[PDB]
Amino acid sequence: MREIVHIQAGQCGNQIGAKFWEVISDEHGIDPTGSYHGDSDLQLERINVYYNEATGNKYVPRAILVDLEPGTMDSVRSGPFGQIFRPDNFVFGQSGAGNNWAKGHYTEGAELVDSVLDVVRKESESCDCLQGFQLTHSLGGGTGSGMGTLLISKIREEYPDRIMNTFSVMPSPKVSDTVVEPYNATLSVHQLVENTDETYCIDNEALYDICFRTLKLTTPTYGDLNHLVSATMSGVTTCLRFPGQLNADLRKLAVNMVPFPRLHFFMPGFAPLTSRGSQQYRALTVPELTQQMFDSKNMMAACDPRHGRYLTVAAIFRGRMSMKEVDEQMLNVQNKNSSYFVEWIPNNVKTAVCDIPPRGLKMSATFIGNSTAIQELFKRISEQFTAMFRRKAFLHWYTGEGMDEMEFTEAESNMNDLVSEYQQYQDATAD
Amino acid sequence: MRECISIHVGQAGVQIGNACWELYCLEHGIQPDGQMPSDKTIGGGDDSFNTFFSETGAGKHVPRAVFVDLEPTVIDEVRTGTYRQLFHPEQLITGKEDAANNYARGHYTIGKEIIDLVLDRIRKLADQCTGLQGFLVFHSFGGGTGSGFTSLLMERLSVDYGKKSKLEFSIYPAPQVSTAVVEPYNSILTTHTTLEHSDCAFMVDNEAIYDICRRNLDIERPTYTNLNRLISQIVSSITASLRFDGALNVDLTEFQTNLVPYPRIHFPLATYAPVISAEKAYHEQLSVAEITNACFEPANQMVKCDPRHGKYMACCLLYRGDVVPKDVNAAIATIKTKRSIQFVDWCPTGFKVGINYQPPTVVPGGDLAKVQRAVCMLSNTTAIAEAWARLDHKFDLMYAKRAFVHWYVGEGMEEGEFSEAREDMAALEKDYEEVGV
Amino acid sequence: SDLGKKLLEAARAGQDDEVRILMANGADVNATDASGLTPLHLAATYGHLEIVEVLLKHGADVNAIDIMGSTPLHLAALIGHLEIVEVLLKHGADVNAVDTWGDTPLHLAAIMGHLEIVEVLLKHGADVNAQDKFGKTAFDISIDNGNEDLAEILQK
Ligand SMILES: Nc1nc2c(ncn2[C@@H]2O[C@H](COP(=O)(O)OP(=O)(O)OP(=O)(O)O)[C@@H](O)[C@H]2O)c(=O)[nH]1
Ligand SMILES: Nc1nc2c(ncn2[C@@H]2O[C@H](COP(=O)(O)OP(=O)(O)O)[C@@H](O)[C@H]2O)c(=O)[nH]1
Ligand SMILES: [Mg+2]
Repeated sequence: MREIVHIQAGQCGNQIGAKFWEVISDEHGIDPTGSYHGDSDLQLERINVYYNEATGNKYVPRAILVDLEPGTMDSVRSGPFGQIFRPDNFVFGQSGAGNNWAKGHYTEGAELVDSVLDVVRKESESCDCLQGFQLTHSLGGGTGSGMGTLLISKIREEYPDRIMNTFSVMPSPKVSDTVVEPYNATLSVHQLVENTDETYCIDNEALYDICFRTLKLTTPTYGDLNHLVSATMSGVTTCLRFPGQLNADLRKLAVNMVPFPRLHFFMPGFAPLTSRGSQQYRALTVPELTQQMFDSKNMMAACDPRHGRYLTVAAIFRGRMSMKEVDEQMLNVQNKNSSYFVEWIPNNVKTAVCDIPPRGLKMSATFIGNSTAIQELFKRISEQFTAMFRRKAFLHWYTGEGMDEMEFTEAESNMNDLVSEYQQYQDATAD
Repeated sequence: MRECISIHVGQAGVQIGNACWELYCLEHGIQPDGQMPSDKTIGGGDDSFNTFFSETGAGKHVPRAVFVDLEPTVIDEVRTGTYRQLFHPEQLITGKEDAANNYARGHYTIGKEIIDLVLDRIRKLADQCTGLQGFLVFHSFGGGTGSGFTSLLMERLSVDYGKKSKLEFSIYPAPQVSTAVVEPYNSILTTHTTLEHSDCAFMVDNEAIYDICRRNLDIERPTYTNLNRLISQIVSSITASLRFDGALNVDLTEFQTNLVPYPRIHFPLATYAPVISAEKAYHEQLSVAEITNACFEPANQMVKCDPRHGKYMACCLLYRGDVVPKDVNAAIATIKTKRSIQFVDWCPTGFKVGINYQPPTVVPGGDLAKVQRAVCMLSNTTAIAEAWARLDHKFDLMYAKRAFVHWYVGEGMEEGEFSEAREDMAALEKDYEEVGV
Repeated sequence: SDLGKKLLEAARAGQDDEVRILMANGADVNATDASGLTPLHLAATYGHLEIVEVLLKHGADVNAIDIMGSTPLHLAALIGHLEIVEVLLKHGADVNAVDTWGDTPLHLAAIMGHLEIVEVLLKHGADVNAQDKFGKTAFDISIDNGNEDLAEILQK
């Protein structure tokens, strides 16, 4: 289990995907040139997981860039690390998706889907032992959502033995451009339930509320939100990119955090919260990080862990700190708060330590929770979907592209079936 | 020669294996490149250390050892470590994709891509043996390789070597160091499918070793290297009789005779004393009486349980160093004047004794002090059913909701195997209840 | 030559000039499609403000309901067309009209997070104790899904 193939689809997918490379690249000492100018060789021991080696002592991300709108490849190539992606791995159309899931899933995205698969096959046949795939996308748009779910399904059919893992941004009125997003997200969630092994729910509602109320940014920008997404994505993948034992590869993490196949939607969090460049702070200590890590205000999914029960939890501390300093605290959380961890999964909170901290901070902690409180996120989406669907608003947009009205009622029933499954295990007892 | 082949499976098995063979090499005066200047024989021989070491014409002593993992990370360290030149390079066998803490992957899907190669390599070792006794197998309970592949290997070794003995050293999981929540499942699954293929199995509770490292060696955060070294000195005490002249447990057959009255209840408890920190190099001698009495204090046990609340079926004392037999006999004499050690009706309520007068070896760079005398007590008591019960209770809680079961049925296993494995473990628990009045 | 169906679709599509022509030839301004929607319903759904306004100056029933009980204000408040919300209110839209799911315009504006439309509706006397047929008020909706911005606007 060595190589990971990263894919980014749509404007949100490619934007947050780019921020991911800019950040992990600097932790790994790779410059915009692919030349490694780092300061230690733990940055190299496991760099094959996300980078290919290009024979001139250069490093190339194992990344595929996809979007039906050509506008945003102009975008990414412009970025700080714009010119280190393989030009041949830019698969872009000219007609966009128009924020329409059906267009991305069925018509314009389906015309481009196997051009994308060709590049995935090229990447995968060069891997010694491919672990699986990592997709970054939005669920509220048309390309990231529609085509992204199509790509998941067809990648699944071609690589049934590998792990599929997604970083899915959920729509929110606080940040939204259109009212059709509950349609696109509800149609997307249906395919994520069936065809993904792990999904990180990065809720734009939570990202906005964090910037708006805790970091006191009057008008959050997309770049403000992505600063939080970049740090989360960097934290949750620390154990994949650095020598470790717990959660060391994509399948080992999945085996530990997913007790039931469909309940694989995680609620990520991260401490401390900084704003872009204002990060200089007092220090923070181990007891504080532990409690901020488990704090609702620190999650990037707009749900209260206190309103449900943890099925599994993964914690990643970063930086030079006392570890059993850490092991006293995270065992204290569990016994004082015994009622919020299910009794029928013993030892369901695992702790990892990585001595390499992120840029700008000497100590950090990342939270990965599989909580039954995640129902709140899907119930929020289900209510908006139903509100629109009951008045059948703008369904002509979807039917006109070759989709059926009963796929909407089916999506509605599958989201609600997911909701019911969580509440079933939230009330269950060891007995 | 009456050879013994050691097989190490999974990370825990491999890394414990490399600790042991390091220790063996020091006890037998073998150098990191295989050379032993203290050996008169030209390029071979029939000494007792030849049961564990083959000999080549250049005077190179080669472990009769196999290292197997389904990913290369750990075994790659053996290939490049201090003892890179000691082992048969073809006996270091790896895949590329591990079992992801999934018994079903280790025993059914991933494990069976490499099982036939593993057996052909063991055959090769067995074909260099004058009179192969059997195998010592190291593995963890909670790893997908440690549980699944190990169980698959034991089933195959039974078919191709029906005559030979098989001994287990199994790492019993502990939350302190546990990497996965499904370790209780894997523990039950392998125990069930392995029970009928193993003649005797020594469980090593990682929590017990963890506590000893903290309490006796004053180590804040025990590392695997810390636990391994301590474990490999307990393992050495148990295999010393096979590699040295002695009168107790001289071959694998005798392990069964002395420790296992009935085939199913074959998990002896090991207790080891003294464990003294290397910072106390000027500690005063502990007598035969004191280290013998320390073998009945729960703190020094390898598996957490209460022998005083159980009943003994067998007890063997393996002393090392400056140990006068008459002092041993008098130490036992007072031990049998303690009413809390009950024996079953149907067995001789005495203690078998062996003494190896070499002073115990400890690794340079370890955390243990050098001692003049040490003892490893191997006792088959019914108290060890408490350890199975702890695992069974965890198994029951998760399997009640079928948590994580899909991972297993998706990798070649039938769901019915859970319940039958748990029924076999329920039958084992009542096996212990029936033996213990 | 019935112009009702073509007035409906011109209003849906935002064809402001065709809207004026068709009314000039006697097109039924309160024509209904199969579901009971009127041109004003469809202009309000799709954000066609000037077609909303013109229909209101030529006899459109601002409080017409389709078979599901939806009024133009419902859909404008659901889709988030603030200017159209206020035009409809100045022409006497029933701010507390109830559809067949028990929803009022405030409920729909609350679900979809149209906070400015929430405030406009409140200033025009939206009933904060109006329950949907699950017994939920607009405030219950903001508590249940943790919308702190919406909850603060509703307690004022
Ligand atoms: N004493 C000791 N225990 C270990 C060591 N390494 C791992 N363990 C324990 O063994 C269990 C995990 O199983 P592993 O051996 O690591 O897994 P594996 O056998 O390689 O099989 P895979 O799941 O495919 O990797 C846990 O209980 C760990 O605490 C070690 O070096 N020494
Ligand atoms: N966090 C974040 N969300 C985004 C970004 N760009 C678009 N979105 C969100 O994604 C949705 C729009 O989907 P989009 O990616 O633009 O359409 P697509 O190109 O078809 O995938 C809305 O919910 C937006 O809030 C971004 O840069 N960051
Ligand atoms: Mg392993």
